[PDB]
Amino acid sequence: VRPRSDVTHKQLSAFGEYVAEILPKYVQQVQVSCLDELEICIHPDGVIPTLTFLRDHTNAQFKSLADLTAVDVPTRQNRFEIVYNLLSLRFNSRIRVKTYADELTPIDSIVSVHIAANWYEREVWDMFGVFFFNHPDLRRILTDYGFEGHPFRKDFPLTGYVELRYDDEVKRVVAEPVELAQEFRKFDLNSPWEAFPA
Amino acid sequence: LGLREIRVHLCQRSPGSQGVRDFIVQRYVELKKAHPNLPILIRECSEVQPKLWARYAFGQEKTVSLNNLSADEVTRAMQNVLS
Amino acid sequence: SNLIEVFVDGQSVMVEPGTTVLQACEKVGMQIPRFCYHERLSVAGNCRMCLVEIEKAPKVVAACAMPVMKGWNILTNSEKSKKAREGVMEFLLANHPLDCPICDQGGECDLQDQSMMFGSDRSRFLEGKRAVEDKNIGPLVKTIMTRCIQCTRCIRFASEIAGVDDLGTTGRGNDMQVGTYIEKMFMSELSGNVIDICPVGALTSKPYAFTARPWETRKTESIDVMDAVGSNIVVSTRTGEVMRILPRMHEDINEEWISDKTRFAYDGLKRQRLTEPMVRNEKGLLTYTSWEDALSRVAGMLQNFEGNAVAAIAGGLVDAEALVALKDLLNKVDSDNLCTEEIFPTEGAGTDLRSNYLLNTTIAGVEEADVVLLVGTNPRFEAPLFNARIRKSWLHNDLKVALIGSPVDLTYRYDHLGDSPKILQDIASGRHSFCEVLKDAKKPMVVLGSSALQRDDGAAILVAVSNMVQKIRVTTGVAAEWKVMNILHRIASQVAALDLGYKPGVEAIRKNPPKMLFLLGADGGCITRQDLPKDCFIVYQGHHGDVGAPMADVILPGAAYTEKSATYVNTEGRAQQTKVAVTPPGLAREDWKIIRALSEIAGITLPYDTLDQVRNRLEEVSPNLVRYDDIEETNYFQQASELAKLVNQEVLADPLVPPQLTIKDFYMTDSISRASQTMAKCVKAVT
Amino acid sequence: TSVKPIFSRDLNEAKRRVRELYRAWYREVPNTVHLMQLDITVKQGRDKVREMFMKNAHVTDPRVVDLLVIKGKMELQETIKVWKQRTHVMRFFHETETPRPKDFLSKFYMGHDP
Amino acid sequence: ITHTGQVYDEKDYRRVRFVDRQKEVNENFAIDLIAQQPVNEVEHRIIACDGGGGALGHPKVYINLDKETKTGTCGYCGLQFKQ
Amino acid sequence: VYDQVEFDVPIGSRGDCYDRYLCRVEEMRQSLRIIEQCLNKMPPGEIKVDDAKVSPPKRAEMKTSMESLIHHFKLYT
Amino acid sequence: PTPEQYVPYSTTRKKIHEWVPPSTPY
Amino acid sequence: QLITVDEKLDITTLTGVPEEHIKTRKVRIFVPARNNMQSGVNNTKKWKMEFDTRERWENPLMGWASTADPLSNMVLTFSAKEDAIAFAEKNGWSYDVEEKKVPKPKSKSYGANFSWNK
Ligand code: SF4
Ligand code: SF4
Ligand code: FES
Ligand SMILES: [Zn+2]
Repeated sequence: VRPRSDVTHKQLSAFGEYVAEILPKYVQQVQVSCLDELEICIHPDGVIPTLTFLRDHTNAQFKSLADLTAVDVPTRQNRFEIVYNLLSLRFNSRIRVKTYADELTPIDSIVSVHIAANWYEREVWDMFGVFFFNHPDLRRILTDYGFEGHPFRKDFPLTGYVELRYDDEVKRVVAEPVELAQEFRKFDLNSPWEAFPA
Repeated sequence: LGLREIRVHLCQRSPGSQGVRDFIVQRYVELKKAHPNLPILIRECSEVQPKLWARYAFGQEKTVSLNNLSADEVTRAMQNVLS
Repeated sequence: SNLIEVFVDGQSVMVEPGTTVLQACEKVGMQIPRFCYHERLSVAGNCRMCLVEIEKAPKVVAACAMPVMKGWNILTNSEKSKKAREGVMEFLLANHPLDCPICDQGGECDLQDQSMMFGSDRSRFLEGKRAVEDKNIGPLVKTIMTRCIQCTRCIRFASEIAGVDDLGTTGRGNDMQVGTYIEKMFMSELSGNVIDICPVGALTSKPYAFTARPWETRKTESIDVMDAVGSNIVVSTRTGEVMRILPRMHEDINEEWISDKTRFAYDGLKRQRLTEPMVRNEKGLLTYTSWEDALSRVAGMLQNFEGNAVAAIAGGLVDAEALVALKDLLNKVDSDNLCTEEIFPTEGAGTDLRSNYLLNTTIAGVEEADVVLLVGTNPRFEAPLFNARIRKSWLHNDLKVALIGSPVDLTYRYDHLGDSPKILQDIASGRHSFCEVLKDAKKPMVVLGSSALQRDDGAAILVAVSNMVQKIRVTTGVAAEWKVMNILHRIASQVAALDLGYKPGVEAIRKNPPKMLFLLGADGGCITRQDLPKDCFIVYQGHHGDVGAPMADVILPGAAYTEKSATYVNTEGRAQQTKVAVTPPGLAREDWKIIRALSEIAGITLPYDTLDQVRNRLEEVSPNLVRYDDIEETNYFQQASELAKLVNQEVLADPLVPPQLTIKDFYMTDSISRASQTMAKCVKAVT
Repeated sequence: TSVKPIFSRDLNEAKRRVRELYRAWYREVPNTVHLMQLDITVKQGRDKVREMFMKNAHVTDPRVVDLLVIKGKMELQETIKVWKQRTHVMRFFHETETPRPKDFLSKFYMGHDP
Repeated sequence: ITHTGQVYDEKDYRRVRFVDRQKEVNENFAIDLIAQQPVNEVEHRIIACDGGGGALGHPKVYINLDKETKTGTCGYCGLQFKQ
Repeated sequence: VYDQVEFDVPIGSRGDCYDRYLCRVEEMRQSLRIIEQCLNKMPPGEIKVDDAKVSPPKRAEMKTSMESLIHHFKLYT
Repeated sequence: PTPEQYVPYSTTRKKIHEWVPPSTPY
Repeated sequence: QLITVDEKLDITTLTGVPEEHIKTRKVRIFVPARNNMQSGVNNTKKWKMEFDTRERWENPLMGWASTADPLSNMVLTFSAKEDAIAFAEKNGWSYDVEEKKVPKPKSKSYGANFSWNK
């Protein structure tokens, strides 16, 4: 059993209401998980406003952006779930603000609020395809220069569609449709028996 | 013009085909008796209006729609097909 | 009314009277852990691994057994019902031999998982274990019964689903071993289901002994083509060869069970299989060659000949799509000489109304019948999962079964009216005694097997049965949607063929011999090359070289139902779709394309060029083909009778006899079956 | 329906942007074929830009078109600068790969699954 | 040749590989090695089979040497035990 | 248990390449202080959770106890 | 304690076996 | 202000899939059945859509299975039939949904089989 300190569960819950009251407009759900973490959920339009309040509020200073990520739930209408994890060196605490974005409904960029996001937002565009308005320079960071397709999308094949080899005839590296010599063995692992939720 | 096959595709329990099935219920036996070799196919489509498909010689198929047509019009159209 | 309100942890799931504790949990959404209880098998209570705790009650109750009462609260995840599982799992595991890396029900174990989820982290059985003695239950089921958790599912299935009543418990104490007292093999169809139903890996499949392990197996859901019940099945393929075929549940057709033939004849699918398109050499011996050359051998002969000169004799196991591609093709050469090997009487309305040739009483209608008149077929060996239907409805409900055939082992108590087709007329006269039984019945059903029709007086046998169905219907005054007359087939591509307007019987080819014949998977002896014209130019279109291959001027290899997205239809017209589990082998190709391609080389190109297009083609010739899983309700029995009355034929005194008299008859029938080493081992075991 | 806009309210405005990008590429093709010493013909290259531009000609969704040029513009930048070395550019021409026939008879003769 | 007798054949297009380089096959094939193993006689109806060495063996199983008709064979060692 | 040890974070001023360097040399120094303690105070005990549910069972146990094999098989597979 | 390169190969067998044409001419 | 589009979100142009695998790939939306081997039903809950199976030729050097189809091992899981159908439409893959078939209620009672009568 982990050493839960209820002292925290309460204080963070109380902040969660605080934020919910301070920004009734964009906060849709707020919950302090049993893992002692707060995850305010905001309408995509509240990206700029909710972050700024957390970066610059005396009772909630959340100066650094730990991470910007986008889970992809294909079932969910709004496919991506942009998640921003923020830290407060002052109150030694953290909060995650997560929004929802669909493939062709872009989110605002927070490079203004935190310049840390300049790179992570480019990372989210390259892997998932979400677009960030007002970004200084959005362009693929991790994928190859000519890569077609957004890789971390759940609908993208792991091996991908193109692989590279050197061809003598043309004396230059050349893409070809992927031909794998041992396909990824897709072990089915889920067990047909569940675990009675505690 | 020999037609090897005559096919009737009567959708079931739908207002439009009522007349089409009425034809079968009343005169199918008659037709078959008369043309005792020709294969008259009674088939049941769905969400489609009835069609009297006819296959003429050398793989040519022809279509006559039976949507909302009376029992004798269906009889007349069938009789027109095997001339 | 009749809605007991009980709380599953407070959910107040209102259930009908007689709902068992477990059933309520299912409805609310939970699933009480369980070893001895199978939905279609009687409750036994042997394991007691399902103990739950109804609220305010001293002891925990047996879920599968207690009928839930009013006001109860089935606390499932309580501190008690977990000590009632943490302590049972202690016992099942205590005498268990830990050879999980031998037990090929490794990931397919309902006892490790339940242990990993409802069991304890460690063992306290510091004492010694027990061992039983492996015996022989047959050539299909490997009983390493030291694994057995004495859950008595087998003894139930072997008595309740199948009527074998052989397997039984022997002895008491911790050496109760559930094996045949004397070593008599468990020989019956429906036999392999024991494997699937034993949650432990005590008895498992001997052919699929150690070829794989379940996490690896990629599972593609497809349709049974060995028999005409069209049982749903899942083909488990690893790295591209089929490793096992196990049932998948279809309430109406095969409800979790499949035949011994259609799960051990996946091995037959892998040998004697045609792959490259050979063509005859100068000396006559067949020689391999590229498609282009083999196809134009056929196309050139096709352009030269026409009309009667060209024919087809479609064999069994040929998909509907291929059928419509072969008819369109032979129709563009002015030939309607398209015939199936199984002769269905076609002198009155046949093939024209779609009820003359279809079980009008859906398989799930055998459950709501009252008297069944089996005439001239052995269901046990012609439709094993329909014999089961009449098995369940004779046990749980009260069907009065009557057979007019050979007195034959039917796994149930039937009434043998006699072995003479004439007796049909007798009942029609009403003179026969059973007339009263039929008269007493309110929802009766006649079933005329296709094999009775395959005799020479089959036209007369169908007409005689239709007369009796007519007055049975009149005397009973049975309601219109209840349908007394139905006929069951034993060839997968017979209802589809008759549907597309293929005319049954090779009688037409017999009267005028075709210069060219394109056998389409036909391994039957319906027409032989001596019978054919001098030219005898015939080209086999199929998957296994059996009877049609060595007498074939061209070999155009095709695929099998594990290897194509084709459609089939069982006996009450439910069209179903096989999915491609494995890509077809060698240069072998899908049946529909070979014929679309031959047509392009010939020049009378068929309209479709992709399979959705061929599905659209099937729609224009027939409805069932495109709508899947959908039985066609209305039929026109009354006009069928009128034409039957016009037809006059004599039923010869020769008794009508099913060809599959005993089970050795059953194991090898079609091509894949014949090519089965497992079926061959089974055949010699019987002999 | 009822969908928020990205950069163009209507296909009309969006098409304006496509025109600009076409021009951009058109003006750039020659330079690339020289700064990358590519062994292609400018006329050929511009044809490629046309082909690629046309390949997506069917779209009529304002939002989809806007992203398409955003992406297109990004490709230009890379190509404008030398971020995309020749291997990258020539890939557009699919020079090494063997073309596959689309004729049914052709496929039948070669692949199990067409 | 090998355990399951792998025999790239005189006509295979793969036997090309060994040209100028030998094949990997095994002497003292195991198939015959346990067959060469004496039958472990025992007194008790049932016997264990740690594989020899406990933790350094196989998961312990108890074999029923109850019928002289058959010498139990632990599914792991292939050791026959003679009642 | 970085809570039970005692170390000094090496904070820096006039942050620049040289200052941070000095910080990295100082954490090399402070880590030796933390390592010393860990050697001085490491407890007798087990090195993996006892929940066969999460941690794989010991090999002597999986080769003599059925619940341990089942837990070994399921955990690895 | 007081030419020989391992050539890799598949050790499984033929699996699918094709039907031998009858050598008897007809 | 929002703009109006009646065009079925098709984003086939942005997904980045090769043309061949968007026009020749049929995906089936189905709820997985249960390996008859086990009686647990926790794998028959969520709908899955799976792309059509393709070539798996043997590899000459080692005999390993080899596949040229990228979308083979991909099976996406969708909670409801409506959502899965949506994924096929906007991605442009053809779909053929199969209705969930759930076990019919079955009446059971230990007392019933004890009936000598029947
Ligand atoms: S049954 Fe086979 S797998 Fe399941 S536990 Fe017993 S041994 Fe291990
Ligand atoms: S064999 Fe399998 S099914 Fe028959 S009792 Fe033993 S465990 Fe239960
Ligand atoms: S399932 Fe409840 S007793 Fe076996
Ligand atoms: Zn051993």
